[PDB]
Amino acid sequence: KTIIINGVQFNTDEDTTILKFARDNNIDISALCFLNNCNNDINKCEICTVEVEGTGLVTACDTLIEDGMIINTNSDAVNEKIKSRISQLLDIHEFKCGPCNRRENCEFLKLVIKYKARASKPFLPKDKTEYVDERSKSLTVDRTKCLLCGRCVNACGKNTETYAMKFLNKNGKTIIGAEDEKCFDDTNCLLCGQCIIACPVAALSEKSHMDRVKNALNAPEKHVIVAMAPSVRASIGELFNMGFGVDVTGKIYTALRQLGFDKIFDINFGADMTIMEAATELVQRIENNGPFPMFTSCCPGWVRQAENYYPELLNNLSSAKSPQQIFGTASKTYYPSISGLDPKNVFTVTVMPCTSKKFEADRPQMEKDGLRDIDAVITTRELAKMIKDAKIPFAKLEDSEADPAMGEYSGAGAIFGATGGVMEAALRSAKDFAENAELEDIEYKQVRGLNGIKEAEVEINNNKYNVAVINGASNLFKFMKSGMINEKQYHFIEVMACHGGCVNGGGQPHVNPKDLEKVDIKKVRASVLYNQDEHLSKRKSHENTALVKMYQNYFGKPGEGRAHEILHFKYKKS
Ligand code: 402
Ligand code: SF4
Ligand code: SF4
Ligand code: SF4
Ligand code: SF4
Ligand code: FES
Ligand SMILES: [Mg+2]
Repeated sequence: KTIIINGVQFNTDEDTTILKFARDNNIDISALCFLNNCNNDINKCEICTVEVEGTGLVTACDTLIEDGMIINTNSDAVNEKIKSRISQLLDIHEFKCGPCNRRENCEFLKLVIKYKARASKPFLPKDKTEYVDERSKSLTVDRTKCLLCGRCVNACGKNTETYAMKFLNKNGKTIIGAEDEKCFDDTNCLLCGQCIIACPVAALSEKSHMDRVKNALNAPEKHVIVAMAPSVRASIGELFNMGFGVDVTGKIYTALRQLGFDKIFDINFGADMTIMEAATELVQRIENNGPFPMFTSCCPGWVRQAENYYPELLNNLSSAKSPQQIFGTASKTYYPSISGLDPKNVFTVTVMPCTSKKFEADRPQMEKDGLRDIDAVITTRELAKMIKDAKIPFAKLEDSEADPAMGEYSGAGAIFGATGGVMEAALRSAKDFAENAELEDIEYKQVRGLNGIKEAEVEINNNKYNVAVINGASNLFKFMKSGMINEKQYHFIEVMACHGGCVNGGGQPHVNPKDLEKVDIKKVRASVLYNQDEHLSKRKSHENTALVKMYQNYFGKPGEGRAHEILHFKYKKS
């Protein structure tokens, strides 16, 4: 093929789109609705417009290159077309970036500035009530910002295959939303928030818990515990221009103390708790062989998927609570026993890469004696805004350390945030439990990586067993519908709703579509977690000394008695 772009001749054999070929050759072409190898098929944004000699204006994102093409990307005809489309977008857009939560990383704003477009008439609603949906515990919609780009719809379809996010004909006007414009919570939605990640503007956002946290911090009698997820320490640095794959664990601990938190713990401690219970349960299910297979239950996105599509698998779920909820339960019981705090004055706050964790925290039965396991959940993004509002120089902060009582963790807990992390951590303890030994080779590299479905054979005391790792909600559908589950007898199965694991959660920092082409965000975020595992002295959950102390002095032996009564949760089918 011979291609002419802006006067420059190219010789190539590649078969691809005009957009992709120009990006690879350092030729600038703007785009808006093109994402995840998809554009808005029904109403294309046409921001990727180029001029092909002899044909006219075309969309570069979905037009293949042909030999003999002469292409102009910057002609006056092209720029006025693009500028016209942006101006029409401005006509339906509340353009007040001041108090906007995407102000410093909005894609639409960069386009408005680049082409210097203005609205035919500013869109200024008097009552945003009709435009805003805040009914969900996890997700919120602001349709005064929505560009109808369809990127959230496509992301939902690709990541989950549920299509819980749809286009809707509302009063004869097109919107996006849940089925029959119901609250997302009341549909087959998983609340994974992958739609939010895909959104170029502030139309989709997480349900804010920042007022819960601030009211608690200022309440004199409240003792506010904070604990962050594995993934947060490996990603929040992005929002402070520190780059990708930067471990900022110690900086976060310092920042949380300066925010006014009374106690600094860590969810990885809770991760070690979940392994103690789940590995014991797996070893138990082997003594009786069954019921097989055992599924993990630490991902609420997956739990909802099971409830909504495969309720017969609910009885196969591990009864152990998620690290978030199991940590919260201990924070209202064990922690007062070693602090003398009144349990009702304890207020437990987690930092999560996940929107679905808000729903899990607000489950009705996720409490005991009137005390919630978790009282508030804030996302990575929420923590970042909170730090900036306090004007805390995050990048310059010195490393501090979490409080030891529920802040220590092993390398097994550390890797929870990556896909296959839970599988590997559980095998390290369950294999030591059943064989009654302390094995030294603890790395399970087969269950790692970004493959959608991963499988391995393991030998646990005398015998062979089959494990599988499901990476992404759409892959769960494939595993089940294709009958892969019935090809052999599986004994232990890990399921994560977000592809890549929690490091790619719905509450994570946004990334510019082109930076995504430079950086593999899923592996770069996960590398930090495996790094910590490598350089940690303790790499098994049952070697966690602060955790062993807790079980010996308070809970007893994991998997039965006291431990089973309050550190476990069961899901019932209607
Ligand atoms: N609870 C919990 Fe988990 C833990 O530990 C997080 O905190 Fe995850 C992360 N990062 C999230 O959200 S949930 C799914 N299990 C793997 S990691
Ligand atoms: S979505 Fe972007 S362009 Fe619209 S108000 Fe917010 S920052 Fe400004
Ligand atoms: S909610 Fe966001 S991603 Fe979805 S159509 Fe509107 S602007 Fe696009
Ligand atoms: S939260 Fe997840 S399942 Fe629900 S609409 Fe968004 S992407 Fe789809
Ligand atoms: S994979 Fe992690 S971030 Fe995604 S829904 Fe599940 S728990 Fe939340
Ligand atoms: S980016 Fe090509 S039509 Fe939208
Ligand atoms: Mg206070």
